[PDB]
Formats: sequence, structure tokens, C-alpha cells
Amino acid sequence: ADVPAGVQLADKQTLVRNNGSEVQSLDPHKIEGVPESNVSRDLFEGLLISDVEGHPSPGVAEKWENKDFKVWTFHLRENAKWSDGTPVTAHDFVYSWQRLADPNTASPYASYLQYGHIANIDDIIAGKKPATDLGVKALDDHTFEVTLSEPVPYFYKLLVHPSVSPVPKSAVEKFGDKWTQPANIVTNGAYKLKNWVVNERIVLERNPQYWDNAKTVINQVTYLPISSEVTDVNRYRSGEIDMTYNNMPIELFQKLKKEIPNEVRVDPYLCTYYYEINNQKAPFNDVRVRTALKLALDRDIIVNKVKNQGDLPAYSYTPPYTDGAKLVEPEWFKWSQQKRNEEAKKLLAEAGFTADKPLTFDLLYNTSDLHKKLAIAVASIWKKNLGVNVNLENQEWKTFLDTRHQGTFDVARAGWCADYNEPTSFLNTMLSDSSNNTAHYKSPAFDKLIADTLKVADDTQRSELYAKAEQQLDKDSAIVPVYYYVNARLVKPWVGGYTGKDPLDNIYVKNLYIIKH
Ligand SMILES: [U]
Ligand SMILES: [U]
Repeated sequence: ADVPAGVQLADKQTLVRNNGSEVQSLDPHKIEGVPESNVSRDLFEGLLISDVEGHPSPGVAEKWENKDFKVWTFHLRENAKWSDGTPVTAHDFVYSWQRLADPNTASPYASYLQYGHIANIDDIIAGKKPATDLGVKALDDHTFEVTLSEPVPYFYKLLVHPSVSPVPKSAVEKFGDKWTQPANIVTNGAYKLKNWVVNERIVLERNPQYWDNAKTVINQVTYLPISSEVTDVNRYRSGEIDMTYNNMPIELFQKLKKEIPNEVRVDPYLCTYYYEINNQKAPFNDVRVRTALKLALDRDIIVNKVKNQGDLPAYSYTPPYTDGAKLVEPEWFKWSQQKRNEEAKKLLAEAGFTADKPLTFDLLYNTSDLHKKLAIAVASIWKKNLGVNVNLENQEWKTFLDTRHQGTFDVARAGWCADYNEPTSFLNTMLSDSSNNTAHYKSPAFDKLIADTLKVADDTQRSELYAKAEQQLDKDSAIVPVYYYVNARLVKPWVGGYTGKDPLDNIYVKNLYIIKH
């Protein structure tokens, strides 16, 4: 943390944050969501970390270089340690990325090493090559070298993500799937796990062995698992929470903005809210059905009438303001909603659905007052504009993510937030073999467009290919884009260091501090 000369700090440097839901896991190789990564940044530290404005900065790696953007050399700081006092070496990075790549780990982010184009990942992922073949190597204890199959200019931006953080082999090999329990876990970030009571709290305390420990201010942070955005806010107002999770209740927001204007933080956010369609299951394997649902949803009602928190109506998957995106607005988004409804109705008639034998299906969401309210509104809009009958289902966060990966659904509420600020952070998730493809979408034409982005000379050409890849995805109606998110959350006035300027929201509790109040 960089406390402003002049500010006085409080005596007790404790922080309470809501975290949206109970994490899937604390193992960096088993996580995929925002709740999981909020915890993961305070516990595990990879090669690079984000600074308070979101820029890639020194993490375990104090300095690095690249050869033709294809060979990256990371110089690890000589004092990096694990919470047990042991040294963090380039060998821990070797072992960890091999464990991420191994199909036996089953990581939802195994494909992050494919996004980075590390040599040999595809065969390793396919089980054709053993994980020991991965293009990484410890040149010496403090020198980690990565070799990629194509130049990847933004390679370093990928590295602040939890799946490329190191995991402690001794703990992992001795305790198996119990390595993350408090009595067993070994960590390397600014904090260490003090307590974890399922569905109640996660308590982290300062990790004295952190290399940047003199700059850590907050001695303890608790993360709550509250999925009701109403209860999160209520507990914030009662004084129990200093930082709400960043999902705001529709019910109370207008009230909050007028009653405590300066605690309502509302900042840019590279996330997209959409309805995920299970592309591999009839009748969702018919593009006419997918397109009719995409066109019949009325985003203006959703964004401006039901929610009205500053979200922008969406027509793509990658947010148009991502760095390096220059997207082509599609024709259907230029029409009036009435015309969208008429085309939508024709498309479903063509697919054979009647007013008397309508298309019916489940609309699944992760338990939440926000998502429930939006899904009730969406079901009514679709009923009214297209004649579809939807049945709402809700699942708890962890269960919900497992359903999506397994394909045990029809249509699901969804949100993807960038892992790095560059369009392939969104576009790589729709690749046929990506481990993050819960759309179950497979388009050889889309895969090629993305693969050609690593084979071209200039950024102009890359940017045009990302626009064509968004167009192919829209033409296939793989999803129903709804809105681009704003990052909206309540932060008490004594919480310092939360600037709201990082469009990925990669908050580190070591960078925050309690102002005396
Ligand atoms: U437009
Ligand atoms: U269903």
C-alpha cells in the first residue's frame, strides 16, 4: 500500500469484505470466478501483479525480458518466500504450470496456457505429451523461462491471473485435496489463511514472510459469502461490512446513491452480462432458435427500466472498450425492438414453434436477488415478445458453475470479466477446445480467426480479426449479449487505496489501508 503522506491510519487495521458467494476452492488450479480470484490475489502471487491502476507490475518477478515476444525470461527476486519461510523458486513456477496443464488436474483454466501459446500445451492438454514437456524451464533457482509457439506481445498481461500463481508442491503432494485447509495450506501472497468456515467467512491475516510485507497495512481481512445483494448492503449499512461485493441490489440503489453518494463507487468494468445458450443441445443447436432469443430480448427495458445503474446495452461478447477492440455494430442492434421482435418470431416459426406449442425451456441463474429479478424480467419480455415460456431455476454458485461446464442446462445467466485487458481474454473462451467454453460452442471458422491473430504482422490486422471473430460469434448467435457491466459497490469512507481506476477490478488487500475515523 502507498498511504498518502498526511493521512493518519486507524489503530485496528482490519477490513471486512463481502465476496458474493462461497468460493469453489482456494486451489489456484481449481478456480474460475470473481469470488475465488478476490481471495486468490491476497493468498497466491504469480510472476506479475496489477498495480492500483491495473497495470502489470512486478510480483515474484522483479524484472523480465522477451526475445521476439516468443521467449520470456523472468528474474525472480531473491527474497520471495512461502508462508512457511521456504524460498519461492523458478522450480515452483515450473511445477505449478505443469500441474495447471495436466489433464488430471481438470482445471477450468487449463486453457489459460493455450491462450499464452506456451509450447506443447495442446498435446499436453490432449494427453499426447506429458506435462513435463511444457515450454517452461528453471534456468537457475531465480530464472524462469517460458517459450511460446507464436509471438504473444501481451503475454506478460496474462500473468497476474490466479491460475498462473504458484502452488506449494510439498503441501499439495502430502495433503492432496486437503492442502487448502487452514492447518495445511502454504501461501505466498501478502496474506495467509487464518480461518475458513464454509458458508460463513474466510479470514486472512498478514503473511510475515511476504517480500513486500513492510508495505502491507491491513493486518486482517474477512471475506463473507453473501449472495443476497440486499443482505450485503444491509450489513454494510449496519457497520459490519466495509466493502460490499460488486453486484448491487436493484431494490435499494437509488436510495443509496442519494443517501451516501460518496460511498457508492461506480467505475468502468471489463465485464459482459449475457444469457449463455447451451449450444450443443437441441433445440439450441439451431441458429434460428438462438437468434430469435437474442433479438427478442429488449436490452433498453433491461438496462434503462429494470436496472438503471449505468450499464450499457450490449451487442457483443468482448466489451467494445477493451483495449485493442474496434468492433462492428451488428445490423440487428440498429433496428427498433418491434422489428427485432418480428424477425425473432419469423425465425422461431421457421424452426417450427407454435403459439399453441411454444418453445419452453429452463432459464438458470446463480442464487441472487439481482439475477432473480433480471431473470423474472427476461422471462416476461421473452413471453411477451416471442411467446416463449421459460421455467426459472436457481443453483448455488459452485453448483451453478459445475452445471454450465457439464452442459446440464438450457439457458443460463452469465458474466465474463476480462483476465487481461485485450480482446482474446474474452474471445479465447469461445474456442472449440477451451476449458472455459461453457457456451459449448464449436466453430472451426471462429477458431481459425483467433488462431490467425497470432500469425499476423500488425495490430491493425489483429484488430480487424478480433472484429471478424466477434461477427462470426454474433452470426452464429452463440450467446445473448445483454449489457456491459459498470463496477458498482459501496466502500466506507475509511477504506483508502480503492481507486476504482482498474477496469479489471484486480484488488489486492495489501494495497488498502484504514483511515483513522
Ligand atoms: U448504433
Ligand atoms: U430443460
